[PDB]
Amino acid sequence: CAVPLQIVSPQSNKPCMGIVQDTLCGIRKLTLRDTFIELDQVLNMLYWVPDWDGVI
Amino acid sequence: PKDQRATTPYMTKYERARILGTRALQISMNAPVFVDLEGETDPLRIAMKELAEKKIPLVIRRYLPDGSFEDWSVEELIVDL
Amino acid sequence: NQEDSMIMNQSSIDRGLFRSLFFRSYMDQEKKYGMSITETFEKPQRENGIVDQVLVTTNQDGLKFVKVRVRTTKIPQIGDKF
Amino acid sequence: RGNLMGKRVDFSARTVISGDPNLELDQVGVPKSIAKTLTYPEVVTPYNIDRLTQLV
Amino acid sequence: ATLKYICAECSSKLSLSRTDAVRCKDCGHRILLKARTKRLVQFEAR
Amino acid sequence: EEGPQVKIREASKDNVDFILSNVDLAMANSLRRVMIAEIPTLAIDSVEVETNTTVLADEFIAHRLGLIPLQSMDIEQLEYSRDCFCEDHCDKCSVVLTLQAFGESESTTNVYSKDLVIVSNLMGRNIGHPIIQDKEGNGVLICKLRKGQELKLTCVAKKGIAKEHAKWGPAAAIEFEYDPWNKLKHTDYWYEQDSAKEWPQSKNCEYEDPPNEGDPFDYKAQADTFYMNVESVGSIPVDQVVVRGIDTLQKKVASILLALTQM
Amino acid sequence: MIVPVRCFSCGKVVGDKWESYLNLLQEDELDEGTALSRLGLKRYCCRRMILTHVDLIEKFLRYNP
Amino acid sequence: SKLKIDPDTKAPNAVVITFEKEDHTLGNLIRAELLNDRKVLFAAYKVEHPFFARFKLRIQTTEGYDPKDALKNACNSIINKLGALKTNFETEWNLQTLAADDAF
Ligand SMILES: [Zn+2]
Ligand SMILES: [Zn+2]
Ligand SMILES: [Zn+2]
Repeated sequence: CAVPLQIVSPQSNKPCMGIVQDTLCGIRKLTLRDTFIELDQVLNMLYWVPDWDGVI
Repeated sequence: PKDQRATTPYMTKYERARILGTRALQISMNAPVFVDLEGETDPLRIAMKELAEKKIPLVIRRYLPDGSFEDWSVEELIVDL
Repeated sequence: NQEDSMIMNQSSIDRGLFRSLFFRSYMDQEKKYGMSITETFEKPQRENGIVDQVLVTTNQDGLKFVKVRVRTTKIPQIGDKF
Repeated sequence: RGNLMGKRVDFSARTVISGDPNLELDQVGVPKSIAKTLTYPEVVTPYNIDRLTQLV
Repeated sequence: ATLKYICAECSSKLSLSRTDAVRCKDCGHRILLKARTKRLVQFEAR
Repeated sequence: EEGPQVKIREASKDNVDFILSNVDLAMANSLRRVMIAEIPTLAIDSVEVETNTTVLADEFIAHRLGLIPLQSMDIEQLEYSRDCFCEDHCDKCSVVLTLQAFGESESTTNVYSKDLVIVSNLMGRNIGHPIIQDKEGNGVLICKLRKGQELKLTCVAKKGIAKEHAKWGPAAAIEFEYDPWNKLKHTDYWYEQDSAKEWPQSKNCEYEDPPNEGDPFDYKAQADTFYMNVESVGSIPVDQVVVRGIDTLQKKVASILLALTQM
Repeated sequence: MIVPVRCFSCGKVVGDKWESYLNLLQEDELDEGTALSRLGLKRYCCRRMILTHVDLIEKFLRYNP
Repeated sequence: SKLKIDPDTKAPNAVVITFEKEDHTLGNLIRAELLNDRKVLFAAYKVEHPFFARFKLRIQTTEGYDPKDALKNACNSIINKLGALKTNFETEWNLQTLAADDAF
């Protein structure tokens, strides 16, 4: 019953979970072609990634 | 009927769960420890490590529709889950 | 505020926003008929709020009755509906 | 149907839910009052008596 | 007896006890209003 | 000095409007946050009720009394109750006043702040006085009373910080604005046809030369200039508010430095 | 009930303009906007706190007790 | 107990500092100050969870330059900037108040 073990539900061969609500909207703007991030901003964002390896 | 057992040689997810839980129960009951204690105060993690090293002394009796059964040692089985 | 949930200015709450009194009333009867039935509430020997009003009266039958109204202060909490 | 196929149980809690982006999928925030109400009869063993001793 | 009651429909006090019925001596009503406790009440303004 | 430069545009008793330059963004934002949050001041905290024959409920009156502004010049001369070694409260750490009245005439009586009476010893410290900005000096309207009523109570006020709770809020509004012309392109103005006409000009826009369409984007520019306007609640003079906020921020930084030295 | 002591968002005190506000409404027969402007309520976040208030205590006090 | 300092393991000359009862107000100030030091290789912060005033700051610097010393220098710079700000603002307030003595 652990969450990850049901990421892919055998109901329709589709992962039931996904990104929804604001998080989904944010992705489109972020990865958009017209998006650019300034240095100061990046360092803060990088530190949010818990699995960041420490490489710029 | 240990010869020509028609069941798979791999170990089942349900079997994984029950074996792990039972071994954890024994660990909690001051049962014999079979590997080194590496700070894993969690008994369930101890059982996980034991299964990783095939140090669990248990055998499973799988049943068939007709009531017949096969006995498989945990060290025989293949763990890929 | 991902789903329908909401962010509310905390300091605004502290300044009075959506503060609410909440009065509740308890009633009890001293006892049943006087036909050899006895009971009362004279401090016998051995939710959250304050006492606002205590009202004591009697029914048309002469049995004493008591009504207690207590009140409290709701302060908006996370999870409430709006 | 009312007592066997289902039944009132214990060691349970019910309340309202909410969102938390800062929380891992496999995680869930539990109200402190509930954590002080539900329990678990953990068994005393050499590897946990110290922590159990403090908890008691 | 004890200042336990106040005569609803009038500022007057009744201060009655057991076996004193509930009639208001000046109003005749059956309505008693418990005399407010003389102890002080603490609130944290917030 | 070589540090941040200041140029006040307007100055009154209620609000101060000025321009801060030669400073980064983080520092200005920190000044705003601090002036809002960590400005130690005085406020009614404990309310004890003797009698209340009024319409309103006790807790209601206590809550309202919590938010009446109070004089706090010498608040620094006052000590927090959480640190004062006295039980419950003491003059060295708290201010005691009372509120007594009762209906006298058939017309309503408006119980105001000016009816609050200072009791405890102020030791001459300019603190505890209710603040009245009213033209008639009547002060805030605590409550109302009918003829056959009575209200008496005792209030104790302690030094506290708005961060802990709003009632200690010393500063109401902080207008804060920079790069009104949007030279830095920190914003993408939403528009139907053209932002140049669909967006109004900020009053501060007249304090810089309007940007030239023919110049390329200055990608090296810093958000240098800043325009701020602080409206005090009257509890403290506005300049004193700015000074206290600056001091509190510097003191937090100094505390971090002291903790580093102890480390 | 009665005038709240402080504006919920601004924090600007408003529990002192009630009397002069009613005066300007009746004594000077001005509109709400002009009166509020005279009081210095230059933000709608604070103008609201008076403009929308409903004074009930006047009616509670009608009761004799 | 208010502060905790520990060494990072994913890179050298990198440290992680936990500040208790602290938040953006000073954290972003400190980060902005840090990123103006040439010897600093990396500097950022985050807030783990709004419910707690726990502030996490990671900083990596060049060899032979202790990140703790860089933090000390940043603090000193911030203190001096605040002092200069206060002095200038006090003088400006006096000069403008000379006019405000008549207009309050
Ligand atoms: Zn009566
Ligand atoms: Zn004291
Ligand atoms: Zn407002």
